[PDB]
Amino acid sequence: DCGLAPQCVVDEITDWLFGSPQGLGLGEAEFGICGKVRTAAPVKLDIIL
Amino acid sequence: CTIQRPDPQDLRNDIATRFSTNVLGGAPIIPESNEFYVVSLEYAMQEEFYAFGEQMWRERDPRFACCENLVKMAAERGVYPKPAQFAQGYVRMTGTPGSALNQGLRFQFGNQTYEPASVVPDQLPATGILVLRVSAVNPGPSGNARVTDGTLVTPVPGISSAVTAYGGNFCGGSDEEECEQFRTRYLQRLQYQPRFTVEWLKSKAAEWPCVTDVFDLGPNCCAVNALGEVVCPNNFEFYVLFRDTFDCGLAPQCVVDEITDWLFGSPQGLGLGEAEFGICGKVRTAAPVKLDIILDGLSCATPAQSRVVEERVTDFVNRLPPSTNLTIDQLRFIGLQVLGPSFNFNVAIRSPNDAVQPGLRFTSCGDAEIDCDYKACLNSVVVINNNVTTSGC
Amino acid sequence: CTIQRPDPQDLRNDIATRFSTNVLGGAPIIPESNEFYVVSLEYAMQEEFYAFGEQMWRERDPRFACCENLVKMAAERGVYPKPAQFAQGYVRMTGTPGSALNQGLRFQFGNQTYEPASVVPDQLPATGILVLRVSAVNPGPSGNARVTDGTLVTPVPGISSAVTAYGGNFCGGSDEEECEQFRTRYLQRLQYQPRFTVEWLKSKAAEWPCVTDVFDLGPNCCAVNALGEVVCPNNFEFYVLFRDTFDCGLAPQCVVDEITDWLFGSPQGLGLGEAEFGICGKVRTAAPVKLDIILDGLSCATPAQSRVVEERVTDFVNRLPPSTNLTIDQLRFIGLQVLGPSFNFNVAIRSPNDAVQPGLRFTSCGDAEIDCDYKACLNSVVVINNNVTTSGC
Amino acid sequence: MNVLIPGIDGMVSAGTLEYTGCCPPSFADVDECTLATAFVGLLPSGPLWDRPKYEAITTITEAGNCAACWTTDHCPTLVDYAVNVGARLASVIERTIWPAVRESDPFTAVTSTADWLNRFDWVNCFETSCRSKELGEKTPIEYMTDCGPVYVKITYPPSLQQAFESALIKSLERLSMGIIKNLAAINFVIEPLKVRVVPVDTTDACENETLCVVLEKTSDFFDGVNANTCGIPTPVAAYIDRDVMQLPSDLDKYIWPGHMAAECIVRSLLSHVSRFCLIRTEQAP
Repeated sequence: DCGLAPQCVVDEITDWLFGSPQGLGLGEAEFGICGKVRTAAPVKLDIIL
Repeated sequence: CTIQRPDPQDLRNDIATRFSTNVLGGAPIIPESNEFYVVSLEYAMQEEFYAFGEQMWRERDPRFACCENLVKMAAERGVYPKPAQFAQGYVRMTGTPGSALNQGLRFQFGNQTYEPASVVPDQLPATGILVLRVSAVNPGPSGNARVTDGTLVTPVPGISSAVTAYGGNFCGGSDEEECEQFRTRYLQRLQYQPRFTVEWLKSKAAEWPCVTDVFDLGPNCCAVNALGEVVCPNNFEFYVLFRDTFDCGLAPQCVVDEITDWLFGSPQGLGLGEAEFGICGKVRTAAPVKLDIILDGLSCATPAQSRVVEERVTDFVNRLPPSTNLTIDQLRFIGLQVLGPSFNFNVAIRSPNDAVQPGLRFTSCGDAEIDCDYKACLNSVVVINNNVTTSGC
Repeated sequence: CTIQRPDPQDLRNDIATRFSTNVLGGAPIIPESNEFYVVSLEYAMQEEFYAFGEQMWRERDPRFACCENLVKMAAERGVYPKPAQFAQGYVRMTGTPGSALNQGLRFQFGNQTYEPASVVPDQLPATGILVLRVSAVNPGPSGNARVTDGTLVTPVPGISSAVTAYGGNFCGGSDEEECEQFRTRYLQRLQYQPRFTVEWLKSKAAEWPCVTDVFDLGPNCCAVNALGEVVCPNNFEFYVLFRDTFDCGLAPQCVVDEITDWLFGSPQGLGLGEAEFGICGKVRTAAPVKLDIILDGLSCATPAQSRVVEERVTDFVNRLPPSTNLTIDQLRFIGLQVLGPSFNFNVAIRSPNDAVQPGLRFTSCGDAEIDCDYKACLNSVVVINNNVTTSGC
Repeated sequence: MNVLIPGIDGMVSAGTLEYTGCCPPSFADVDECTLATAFVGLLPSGPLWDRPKYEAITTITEAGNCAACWTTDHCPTLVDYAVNVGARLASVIERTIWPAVRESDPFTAVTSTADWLNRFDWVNCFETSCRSKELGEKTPIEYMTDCGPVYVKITYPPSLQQAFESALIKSLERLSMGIIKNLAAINFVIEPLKVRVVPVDTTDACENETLCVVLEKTSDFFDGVNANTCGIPTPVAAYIDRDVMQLPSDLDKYIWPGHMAAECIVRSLLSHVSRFCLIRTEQAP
């Protein structure tokens, strides 16, 4: 919904992209490259024209 | 696209039409008259123009460029023809402890002549043995050879005139490049962008003269990753083996310190070597741990099968990464694959003469637990039969 | 190599010396001249000569020879490849007596089609029941089946559509013999064979209908006297497995007793049966011990790996010979060889409902020690998936 | 043991290939007099064309333009028209194909350096009002006022800006090949800007925070660019006296554009490092 994924999916994406533990070059990202993919929670807005 | 050299006859038709319409009021171009020659000349000019255009625009393509138009346009981007390279190896000299050492040493190995590729200490070490990384004087593949005993060309007082090439492997020589092997390694380079990955370090450290395998750290190692007031890794360590050069494939610290000073640069941390700016590291060796493998129950197998299991065990143990337990399950399998699940085959690991070795423990299950900076080296594999059976009857 | 392959340099020196002594009258050769290139070619040609002779020796060696040449070689020594086989059995049909019958009878058993082997009688006998020797229509292992009821395809007036498989089994169905199996069966005939009669008896007992596998006496079935030395069996005994008819392939005693009577004779040792004179022995069977196998940690892998691991462990346990232990290390090796060496994967062998079974003992290490005349039997392979996957959730 | 020089991959060793001999004659060779007389050959032969083709003399006027030499016995024919069209061809080659081939390569561009800078999308760091504060407390080109700093667009002389953009384009094209981020490759990349990065520390500075590195000048002269087809690029000075250019007094005495561009490049390359430190020192020529 809205394209927002639960936290587990983006955690798996981070684990695939950076590795575990991050920064060791055990993933796609280069050595010494740390970070994190995030998600968001929805806020329902109604629009009236 | 849609803009290219016109057809010859098409080009002259266009030029004749333009000359007839803009000059002669529309009159035809009667052959063999002065207007015919003027039109032909012009054409000729236009076609020479288009030809020169196709010539130089070709002289700027790295695929079809000359050869000296390729040495530039590639020496401006930083890609040079690789010259004939010198071979390298390791020697070992002995003498009276404390003798004077020169810098212009030379070693005579058969027909070749070598010189120290590193700095020579001021005096011979107190132990009396000195290992050096030497390199050939003349380039080429002839520097690659297999000779073990060589002589010292310059007699130095108090040092034996008979040196031994460490392992008899002088590796590293090659020949130069041609204008066709430089095309590749040039534009095939253009389609590349190095990235500094763990594969990059693992493939860069394998260049050092005569390194056979590089392994990461072991599962028996803590392995600190943050060398400073930093937030995420800037440290990287590994393990090199010289399998066919040094005993059990382990080199002394004097060798690996040179690789550490070359790869990560010295001072270490400012990217003065091949490694990226701000990445400290170290290339560490290990120490041997002799192990005696007792294969109990092989004699009752076909001699070919016993030979195969021995040649597989001797090779599996030699190639074991440093600081990794030699477990019994990994050995039993080497037997369960060729002998089948209907055969009896127990394996045991023991210390030679049941002596104690630093960094060698035995688990509850019989596996040999090894600490960092220690590597299981094979002493002897033995076949024995104590459980009676009906195989031989 | 098999011929000699002399040192290259020596060969080229000899070629050049011959060319100089004959053509140039004893003078050496100008490098990079017509004669130099002529000498180099000859050399290349003689190198190819050596190679061709070597391979002409190889093409008459049972182990390395093309299949066609292999079959032609083996036909000279009495070994011929095995052709494809059709399944076989008996069908019992019923109906009103006196009805008409034709040769176009075809029966539908399960998914397969079968036809009369012998000549069908003209009329249904007065008893009202006909028993017919019947073979499958398609050759191979598909024709083999274990069925009891079948239908008639082509309907015949006065004959009920329901027919019975007289015996309940359709043996014999086998496929063509490959080239590598034929090679390894031919090469087993020329080589020096100790205890030749044992392999002969096994290869003969393999021809009994529905005998799937033939095994020797397992390891858990040796014997020792009071003094403490192994005793060698004076008879010839082995096991057999009917893997597509009975449960686990274990047959009741009457069948293997008949096989013994057919193979050795009655009384045994007189040459009345298949074996030679003075050859006693006994064909045996086993009792099943039911075992459950539990695979933990398999939900972390991709579905393909899980499916293939379960298939391989089922196959391994089903094909385990009688009188042989089902150790945890073997199942764990089966799982390791698929999942990788750094995967968490634990297997457990249990008894159904934790009940005690005759001839089954669980050693401390976790194995399933199985006594003589018994055989492991896969009750069920269960995988415990506690929702653990690669990314939480 | 083979000397070793620099490359986008580190410190590689170099060599020389053998002179093949082929190599089409390039722009330098094409000459008016040399092909104006060559175009006389396209004419037919006969008693009408033989003597005019023999007496065709060619000379150079003031502005090149290899013309014919109408001595006071000339015989107007078509041969001199052929001289005309040949010299034309030479002129139109040197005016249309020599540029547009000199301009297609970032290492030879002369008059289109601005288009090249727009291709590489080079944006300056010191010229935006919202620069990062780690770029210094007050950059060389920003003067001071109550409302903090204020930047002053600089209008360099045409020749100096030409050479500076040429150097920047060479360096950007080298960097476009994805160097490894050590000090040798970075120095090779920013070499055309005549500057080098040198660390300040000597003892191994792993633990040591603030891995400071200073920039040092390699020369006070940009290698210029030769619009001609044979010669040597005219080197230009790479600095500016502030008082000469009549700039606000708060700026530095001498302003080096290459230093600022190289600072931008090296700060962009080593941004992921969490403890970096470039220190800028005023260098007087």
